[PDB]
Amino acid sequence: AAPHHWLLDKLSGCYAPRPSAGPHKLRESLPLIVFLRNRLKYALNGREVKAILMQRHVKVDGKVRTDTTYPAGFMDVITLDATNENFRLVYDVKGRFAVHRITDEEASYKLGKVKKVQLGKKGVPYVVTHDGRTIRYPDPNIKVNDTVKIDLASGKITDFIKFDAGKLVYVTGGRNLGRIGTIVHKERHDGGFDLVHIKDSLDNTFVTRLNNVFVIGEQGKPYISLPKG
Amino acid sequence: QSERAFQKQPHIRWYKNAGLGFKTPKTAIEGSYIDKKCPFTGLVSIRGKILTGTVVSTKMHRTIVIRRAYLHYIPKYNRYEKRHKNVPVHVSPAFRVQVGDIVTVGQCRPISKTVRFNVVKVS
Amino acid sequence: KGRKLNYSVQDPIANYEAPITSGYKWSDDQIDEFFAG
Amino acid sequence: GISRDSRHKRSATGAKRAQFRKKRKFELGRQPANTKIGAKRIHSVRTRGGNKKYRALRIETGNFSWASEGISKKTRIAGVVYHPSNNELVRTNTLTKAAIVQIDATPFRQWFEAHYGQTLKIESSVESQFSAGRLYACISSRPGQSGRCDGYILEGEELAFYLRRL
Amino acid sequence: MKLNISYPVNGSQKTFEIDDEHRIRVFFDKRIGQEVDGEAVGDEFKGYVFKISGGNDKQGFPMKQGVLLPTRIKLLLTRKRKSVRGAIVGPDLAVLALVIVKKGEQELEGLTDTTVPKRLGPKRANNIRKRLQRKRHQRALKVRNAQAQREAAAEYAQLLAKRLSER
Amino acid sequence: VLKSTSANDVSVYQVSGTNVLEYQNRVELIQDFEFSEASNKIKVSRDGQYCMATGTYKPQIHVYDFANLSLKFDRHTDAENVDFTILSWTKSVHLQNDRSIQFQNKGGLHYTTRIPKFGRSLVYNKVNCDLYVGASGNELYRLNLEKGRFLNPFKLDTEGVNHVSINEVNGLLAAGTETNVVEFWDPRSRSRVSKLYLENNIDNRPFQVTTTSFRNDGLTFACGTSNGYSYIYDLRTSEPSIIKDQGYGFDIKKIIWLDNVGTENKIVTCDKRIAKIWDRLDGKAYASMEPSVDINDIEHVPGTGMFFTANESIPMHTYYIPSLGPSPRWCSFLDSIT
RNA sequence: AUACAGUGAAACUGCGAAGGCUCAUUAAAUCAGUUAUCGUUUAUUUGAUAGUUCCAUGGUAUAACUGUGGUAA
RNA sequence: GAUGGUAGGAUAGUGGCCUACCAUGGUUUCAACGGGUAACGGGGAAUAAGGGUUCGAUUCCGGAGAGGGAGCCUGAGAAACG
Repeated sequence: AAPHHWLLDKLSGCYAPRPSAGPHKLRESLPLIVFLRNRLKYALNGREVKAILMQRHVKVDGKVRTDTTYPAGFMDVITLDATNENFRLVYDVKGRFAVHRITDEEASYKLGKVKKVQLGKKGVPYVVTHDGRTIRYPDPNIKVNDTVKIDLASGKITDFIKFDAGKLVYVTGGRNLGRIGTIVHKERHDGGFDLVHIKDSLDNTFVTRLNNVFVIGEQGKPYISLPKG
Repeated sequence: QSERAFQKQPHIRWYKNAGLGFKTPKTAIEGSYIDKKCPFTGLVSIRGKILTGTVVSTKMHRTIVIRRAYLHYIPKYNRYEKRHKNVPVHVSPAFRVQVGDIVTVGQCRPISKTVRFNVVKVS
Repeated sequence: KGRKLNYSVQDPIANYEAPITSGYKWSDDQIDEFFAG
Repeated sequence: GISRDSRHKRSATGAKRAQFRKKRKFELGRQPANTKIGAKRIHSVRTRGGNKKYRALRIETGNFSWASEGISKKTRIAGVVYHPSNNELVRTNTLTKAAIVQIDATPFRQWFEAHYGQTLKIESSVESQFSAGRLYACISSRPGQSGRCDGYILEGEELAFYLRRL
Repeated sequence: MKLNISYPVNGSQKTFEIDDEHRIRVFFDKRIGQEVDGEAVGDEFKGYVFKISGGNDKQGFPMKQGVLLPTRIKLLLTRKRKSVRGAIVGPDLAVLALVIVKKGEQELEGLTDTTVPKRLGPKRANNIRKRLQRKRHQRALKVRNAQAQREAAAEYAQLLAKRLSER
Repeated sequence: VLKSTSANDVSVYQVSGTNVLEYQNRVELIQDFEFSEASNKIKVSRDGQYCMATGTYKPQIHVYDFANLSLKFDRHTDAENVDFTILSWTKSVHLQNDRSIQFQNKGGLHYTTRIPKFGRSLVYNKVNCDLYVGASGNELYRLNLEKGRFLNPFKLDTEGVNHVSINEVNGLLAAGTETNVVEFWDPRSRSRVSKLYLENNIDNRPFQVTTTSFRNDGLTFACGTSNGYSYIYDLRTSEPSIIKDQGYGFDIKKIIWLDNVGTENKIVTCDKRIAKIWDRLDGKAYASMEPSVDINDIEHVPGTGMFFTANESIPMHTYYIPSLGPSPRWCSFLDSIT
């Protein structure tokens, strides 16, 4: 009854935890019970993960948010107070949620793909992201599928990454879900299979969608740290 | 160009642009045609996907019946039986489409029971 | 003129009521000598 | 009303053997409230959470708009003479959207005499109604959904556009 | 019949089992609210006037004030089909309720000469007759909310002005 | 004791008016008599109970049992109604503002059929059972309840008909057209017999006849107009008439006789705001029934002196005349309260 | 603790039950994925988001409760 | 209402979803429309098992029903297992 992304062992139970509503969707997130209890194993059961949630160790996106099924989606920096645990969780190359450990100056921010820019009411420019941070007043040159950098103390955009040909992009969606390498090709079609294409070890080619891909930095310099093997 | 009652007019001569690589002809920007559901001035907005094919019949007005044959890699009897499709489409003030006439259409806002596509191109 | 004036026979009203024999308390001769003019 | 579904009827291919389903809640067709003239009574019906809908039946105080200056002012209703979305609707004298109804134009007289001084540049076949009192004006607002009677006056082009019709 | 009688201002009420129905026949075909005399229901209570106030009949069914039809009928009350006797009183009432609004010629050792008091005095201030620190804090939090929000809004609108000047 | 309006040396009363100590001396006769802000058409059945009142928004049927003084049900019909009849008890036939016809039963909604053009009036024939329905144009249709067929529709003049009625003791089909002609057809022959023309002396504009009626002697015919002018007719010198201008005169909609109770040769006229009652052979007003709101139509209960209107307000008014007659057996203490 | 002060039958309240059997046989119309809704509803989740003032605190009307009762209920 | 156009009604809104008027359309041999079951079986609908090769994990057979049809009401969600 589980998805593939959670890295959930089959010998666990019968009812799978539906995440509650929140920032991200159901299909692109993992809740805190499947995060803490059975992935990096700070708990043994739902009772004691509710106990540490009542103790309020979790500090995801700089706020506490004491809830069992809180849908932590892409790169919400899970922060735990004891042993200064800073966790940025991204996608691995085979579809799961690889939770990388980072440090404090990297967990002081996150980034987010812009979805739409609106002239909503009363002359106010407007920007949303995958956690829905409706932050005030970016520059006019925010296209769709660019990348804002959230402040995580206040909410303001601090840095901006422009989407164009020659940018380091992350793909979350479809049969390319979780690949990095961002350059063999660029092809913007007019309604589907439109993208920037991603290399491999032998620099192979790949096809995805615009909304299923979003930028993380430059060719060699992302200010996100990434795990390795 | 007024054969019906109830103030045949644009609904706020009027002119807009859907963008996305589809031209608006100059009579459809500034002309006496009303453009109620032709998407260049229109009331509809464009979205979705864009399909292309030749026609079969344009008998009634505001009905463009496209044909659409396409390749599909059949593995069953290992030969390609040829495709055929149909879709009704509202008019545009750019081309009186006759038999032949490969044209393309964009998905928007169901107009009759079966039309979501309106002509944006002729070539 | 599709649904306009279907001259068909309908099922539940075919015996919805029942007639009456004498009907009018007048005679038909009383009709004729009533509106001769 | 009854329905909103294609299941009861045939498509563009001519299919049969329907016998489909018990009709759901979200195929809700309410009764057609033909709005008339009377004393102002609006039924406050519910839908989709607290989505109150104003169903007007006997509305009078039409806010009709002077066209060339855009002055939406308050007046009464007389009757619709031509509306062939139903040619019996004008026989029964109801009040729906896009109908051409007659108005005693006395507050428009008051506004003209108030912001121009003299009484009577404006067209002659509406100057005749400036003199007489009853001018033609077409309803814009929806009393069956928004419960209101707003409209726009007939001024010249739209006037003859309807007067050649009926 | 039994006659429930209530002297309201003294707070007294008592039932009296009156047989001998030609005494009762004064009330007959008189619906609820219409007054009555003591003279044709009794002799020992003369100068008495009773406003009738309903009454359960035999089979216990009540009458509601002012409909018609002194038999039983099936109405819709607080909405379901409840049976209710008509407001008019006839020969087949078990109890009949009465309010005495003027004492006549004889004292009654149940109604007049015996009385009960009320319950308890009032509780509200205006009912006894007939906060300011919260008024400080409400006004202070309101003017502080204004001086926070309406200044911060223009304080990022000026950052929009900086972005527009640099663009 | 309910208050009475002033009149010509006569008394009337209203129950369930717009104004009707009062809470504790309530005089309510029929419980739940109120609709959704208007009223379409009310009529009382042939037997001694079961009056039917058509609805206004989400239109209903509203059968009231007179021997229970309240409501039985409310079948929310599919469309808004204009005209119907009652066919004894439980059956009834209706037609809505669209060109559709409903057949209500004890279970309700026995059928929904249609007519090809928009209809305005319906009557039923007790003899050989064909309902005649008058509509717009050349077309006066039949739906026979014997074998459910259709019949050879009656060819009219140009614009149509506002009201159709058949005579009771002999069957003379009336059809009040627009061009002042009354177009009497014969329910035996399925052909015209006469095309009587209606005249006046004022002649404001080309009026249209809107109300037709007969009575149970079979010799006279009550005629209406779209101007507030009652008319009488006989075969005896059928070209003139006697006329009745009314003091407001918009459109008379209900003209009905008093041919089954005492105080004879009297007739009720009813236009949009007022309903009056006068005597035959002079044309002088017996009484009038001025309410506080307009009137959609009226009806008069048989055997006794009471009237039931359908109006444009929330309740319906009932009007009792203690000089025309008594109050009926189910209202048999109205003469005790007032 | 002479205007409240703990146990607390029976009453208002917040919520509970938050998804269970049998019967007649629908061929991508039952179903699964997918495109879109600047074509639309949305409790709850999450991020955001209010400037019109002439010559010291506002009203009876109902409970629970008492009291008189009816009815086989 | 078959196919579309114009306007209104109703809608949560798109929509012949319904009605007035108008045009005679539309699908099909590149398989329309129609014929049945091992449609108590099938379609990935899904888990797969270190040798069982169509047994071997499950969601769903179709829609209904709370005595029988009908009408109404409540709610973020219903034509309510209450």
